[PDB]
Amino acid sequence: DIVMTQSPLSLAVTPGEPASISCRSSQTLLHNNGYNYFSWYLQKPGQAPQLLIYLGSNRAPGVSDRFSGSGSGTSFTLEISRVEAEDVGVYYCMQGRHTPWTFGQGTKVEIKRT
Amino acid sequence: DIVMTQSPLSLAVTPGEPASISCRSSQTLLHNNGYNYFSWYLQKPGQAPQLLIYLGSNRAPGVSDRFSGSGSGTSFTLEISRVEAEDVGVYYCMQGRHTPWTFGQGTKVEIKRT
Amino acid sequence: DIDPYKEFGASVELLSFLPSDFFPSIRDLLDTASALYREALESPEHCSPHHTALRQAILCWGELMNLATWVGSNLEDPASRELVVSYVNVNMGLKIRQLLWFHISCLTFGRETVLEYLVSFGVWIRTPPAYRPPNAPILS
Amino acid sequence: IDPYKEFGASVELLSFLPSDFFPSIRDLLDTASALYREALESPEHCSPHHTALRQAILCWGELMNLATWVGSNLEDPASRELVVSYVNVNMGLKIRQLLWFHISCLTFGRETVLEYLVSFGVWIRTPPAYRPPNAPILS
Amino acid sequence: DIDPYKEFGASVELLSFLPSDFFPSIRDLLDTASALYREALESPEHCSPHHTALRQAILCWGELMNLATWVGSNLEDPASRELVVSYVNVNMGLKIRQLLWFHISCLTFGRETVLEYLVSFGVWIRTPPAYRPPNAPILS
Amino acid sequence: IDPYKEFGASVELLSFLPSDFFPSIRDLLDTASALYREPHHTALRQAILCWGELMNLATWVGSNLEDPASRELVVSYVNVNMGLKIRQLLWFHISCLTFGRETVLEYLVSFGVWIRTPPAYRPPNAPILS
Amino acid sequence: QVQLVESGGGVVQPGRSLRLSCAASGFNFNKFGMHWVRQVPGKGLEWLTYIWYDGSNADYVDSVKGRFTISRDNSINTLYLQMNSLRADDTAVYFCARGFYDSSSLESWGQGALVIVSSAS
Amino acid sequence: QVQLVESGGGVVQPGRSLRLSCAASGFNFNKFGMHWVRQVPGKGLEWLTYIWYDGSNADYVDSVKGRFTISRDNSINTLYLQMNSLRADDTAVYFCARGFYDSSSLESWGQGALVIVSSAS
Repeated sequence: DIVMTQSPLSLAVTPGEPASISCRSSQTLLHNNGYNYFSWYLQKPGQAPQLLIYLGSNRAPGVSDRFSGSGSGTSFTLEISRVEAEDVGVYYCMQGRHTPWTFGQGTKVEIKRT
Repeated sequence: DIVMTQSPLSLAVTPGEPASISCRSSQTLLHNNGYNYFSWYLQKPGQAPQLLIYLGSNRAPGVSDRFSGSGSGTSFTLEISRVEAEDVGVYYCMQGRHTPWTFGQGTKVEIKRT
Repeated sequence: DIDPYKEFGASVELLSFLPSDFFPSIRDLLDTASALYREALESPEHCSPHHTALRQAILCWGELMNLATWVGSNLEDPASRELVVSYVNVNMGLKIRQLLWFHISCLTFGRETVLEYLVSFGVWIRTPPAYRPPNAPILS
Repeated sequence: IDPYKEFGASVELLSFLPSDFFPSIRDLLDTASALYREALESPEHCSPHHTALRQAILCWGELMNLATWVGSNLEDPASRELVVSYVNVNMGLKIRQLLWFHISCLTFGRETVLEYLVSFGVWIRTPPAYRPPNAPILS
Repeated sequence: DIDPYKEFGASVELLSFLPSDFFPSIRDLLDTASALYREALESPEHCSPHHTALRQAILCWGELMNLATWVGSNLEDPASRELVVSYVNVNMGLKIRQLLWFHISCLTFGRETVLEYLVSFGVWIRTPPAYRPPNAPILS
Repeated sequence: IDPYKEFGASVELLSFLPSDFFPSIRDLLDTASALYREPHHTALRQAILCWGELMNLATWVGSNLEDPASRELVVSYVNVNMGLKIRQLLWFHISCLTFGRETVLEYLVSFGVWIRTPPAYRPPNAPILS
Repeated sequence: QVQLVESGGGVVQPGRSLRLSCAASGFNFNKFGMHWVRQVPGKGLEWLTYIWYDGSNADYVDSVKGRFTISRDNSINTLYLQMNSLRADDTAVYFCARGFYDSSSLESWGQGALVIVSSAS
Repeated sequence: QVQLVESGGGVVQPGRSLRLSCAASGFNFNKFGMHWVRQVPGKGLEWLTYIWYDGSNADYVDSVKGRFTISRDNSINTLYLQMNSLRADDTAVYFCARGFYDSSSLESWGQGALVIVSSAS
């Protein structure tokens, strides 16, 4: 039912510089508990997906501080202060306000060629 | 500052017989706590030193009962009831009344030859 | 160590002489209170501290029911919600239920009559089935 | 139905009071303990107001045990924070209100406390634009 | 397991009500007492209960500073010496500090004033600052 | 300065008794509570608290101070030398409650004559309060 | 950390039906929910269905609505996903996961297994 | 039982200065003192210096007075002994120990390390 959206589709980062990615959702995610049900996932070729941010603005256990995010309502952004060589992958955002669950379109990162 | 003294320099013991060694110090070791600061050490070739008697008249933890000593003031004596084959070594006495700390001259034991 | 008794001539030790399951369930006690006391309860009155107590019990129960309905509305997770509802319904009730029973029986039969019933239940509980009479002691 | 009013004061009087006014639940409990340990746990039956404080202390003891239980179970950390905050903040507010009202009644005159609530109700109403600073203190 | 203040009307919890750091220093108090009544503390007088309590109390401080001096002379190891002297001085001194202030209050300003001031200071501290009177309750 | 003056007693007079004469602390304590749990009475209240606070210091010392050597220095001091004054004080105060003060002082004075008398001339009897 | 291992994956002839195995251990199965995740090559993740601890309720997406079913056997703590009326668009690797951050996002993800349909061998 | 391991020992060219490493673990370094023991072959033990837990105070023997220094870093619980103006009479094996029988005699002794000075290699 919910239409998901992501942007930009691609973003090549010269390691050591910050970057931001934006994911947008149609319907509001502010429940009556003051919380927002939004997710940040990390996926690696040949590996199972891993968690990035939980509950909208809380870091998942064991995740390095290099990744941070914030936002509320229908707008959110994923920010990485310093890009490391192991950060290459395709990122996803998900919705869990109302069933059925819907996923985004994806965002893959790489190194800007010379 | 303190002059230390030991005697006899050597003592060969037929094993299974008692023996006594005497260490003497110039200045009195009776502090106002009723205790005397004097030590008994054991040293083995190729090994680190080990404790024999602590606080003048108290046995160090784990030390066998075969070694005993007593005395007070400026006179003390180390007594071994039964000599075992593993008792060969060089023995030392030390002072800890006033800084700086001073050591003795040593006493090495062996088996009386035939 | 503030006990909810000792003001009427009873102690939690005396109350802990009857089976937990043997006391009635809340709905009946609430309905009987609403039956006749409703006219007097709302009206302002003095003395009979059971009058103030009852109100405190009712307010606590209302507060607990409000929490239950709020938990029902929110807390999407299904499994935990059923666990919390069961707990609030089953475990916590016993205290309020005992309070209601004590106060309703005082207001309806005098303090002394209640005390005699409390002390008499000792005979019933101690007695084993062979010695125990078939008849169980009932309020009069 | 209305806990207050048994002594001449309606819920609407206390509703006007902001949250900041009532002290924390902890200072009030220790206050009552240290100040009335002898009177609260006494055999003589009199001074009807002790009934409210002797009933409220047990009522909050219930909530504390519930918080401990919520803490032990509910493996999800997220739900524990929600439930604990609710019990500690929202349910507690009523206990704060009742404890303050009854303590003030005990230490001070009735007509005096009631006069304090009616005056404050009038002082808060009207904007902050035109009213002498500070808030009328009970003295 | 007894409270010294029970007979006089105070209780340990009442004193615990006030913040710990509020109580004055030790040497200052002692000097205040000596300057106040050298005769009273030295002259033998019948009754004078708080004076008899003060006499008994001062011995605790005297004995504790004698054990501090003893630790100073003996106990060569620096590590234990600092810990023992620090506890002898700061940690245990709170009860003595409280006892001296409580007694001195009764002698100079009366027991009724100190008793009423004890609760009032707690009342003033516990509530929010903005809604309390400016300043703090003066002793007398 | 000295507890004993207010009660018509001298620290020197009280010292005239020999050290071994005073009993131990544990025994004196029991009768105090059992028979007199209920002006002098306060002094006992203070002394019991003093002993309790020392015993509390002892256990705190036992728990920390991991070095075995240092424990005895303080433990023996507090349990032997520090408590002699407590042993003296409890007996002195209890005697006032149990027996009369007039008999007590006469008892105290005669003991001085008893110690002065040579051992050769010491009578076969032991002076008891009765 | 919980470890989940799947089984039963492989090639299946067209027109038939296949069942996949996903077992879990090291945590309280009766106290948490389970979810199914799918990935055909070339696209991203897609949610399919989920079941609650009791199992009385269930939900489905419109793509496979009425043709897939999920059930659990709490006696052995094993998940089950039944596939019928398979199509060429269903060729994908399947993952079963668990979510416990207040019932919103999946936390531990299994290794997954691929399912392939075709006529050649 | 505490175990102490030294490091940094070896041969040093004449005229230079060397620093030895003695680290400890398994007990409260901040609550106990440390000592240095030396043994040239042919003679017995000789006391050199010691430092208190705080480190404010220190002592030295007349043989090496003013030429050796000792310091401790409580952050990592490691001992340090600095050697300057080395002579031919300083060729010996060095031991670091700890004493806790009421601050008198050393209790646990490390394995030690030998220091040798000479021109040949």
